[PDB]
Amino acid sequence: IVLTQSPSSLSASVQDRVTITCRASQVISNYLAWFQQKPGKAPKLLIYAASNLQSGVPSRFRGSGSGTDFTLTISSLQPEDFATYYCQQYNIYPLTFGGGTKVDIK
Amino acid sequence: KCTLKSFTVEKGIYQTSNFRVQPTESIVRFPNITNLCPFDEVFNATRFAS
Amino acid sequence: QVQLVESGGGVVQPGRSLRLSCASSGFTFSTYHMHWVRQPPGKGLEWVAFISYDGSNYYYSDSVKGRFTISRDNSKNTVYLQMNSLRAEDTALYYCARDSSGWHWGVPFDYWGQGTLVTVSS
Repeated sequence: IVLTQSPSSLSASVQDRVTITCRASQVISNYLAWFQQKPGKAPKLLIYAASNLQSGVPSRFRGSGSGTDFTLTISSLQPEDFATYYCQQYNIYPLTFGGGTKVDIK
Repeated sequence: KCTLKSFTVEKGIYQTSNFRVQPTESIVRFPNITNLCPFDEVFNATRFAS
Repeated sequence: QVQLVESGGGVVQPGRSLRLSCASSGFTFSTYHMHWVRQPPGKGLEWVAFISYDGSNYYYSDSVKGRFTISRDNSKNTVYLQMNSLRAEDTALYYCARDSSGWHWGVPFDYWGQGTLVTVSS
């Protein structure tokens, strides 16, 4: 019911690897989701169940973890993939979302 | 020359060996009819057994 | 093809209720669950209420309780949310979400919606 994402602002140049972490007050047992709201559009879901990429449109956004610690490590970041990243539990029904991490340009 | 086991061959027609065309690819085929089992009606259904 | 276009976006005075119609297209509305997520301006995604496949299951967020009625008419293909009283704080762009998450088949918040710029004014 409480999720906190530690890296509020990260600035990374092209090809930098950026790692983003959000942890939960109680075990969520592999039920977490990460989204990338580009400014001016609605969000898109980037990872579901903490370890599985979704529709497959995202290809390099590997993320991993079980229980309390889940981190989304972007690989060769391209300038286009810069946009706030948000995380929410998907199975406990009083769902909540974290504050968000902005991968801005340097 | 190897078939006659000599370095000298007299004039004539000799059966040196055999020629075989070799398979280009591999095709596996099974029936089109799905004969689908009703796992669909057990795995997902409005209600489940207690 | 797949879409969850939304409508009913307009300025509303506080204490006045506007039904928000979240239409559906290119989906089997009955099996997919629908829920509402709101982003206040300059903030982050927040959550409100959920309607199941049968339309028989409703669960609500603690922040607003009993202040909204979420109903899914499959024949209409439209999930409707109406808030009895709208606080000045709730000036968010309401977002509609499609969640297939209990059927051995699906994952959460798969498509999302363009959104309606709800507004509270005085």
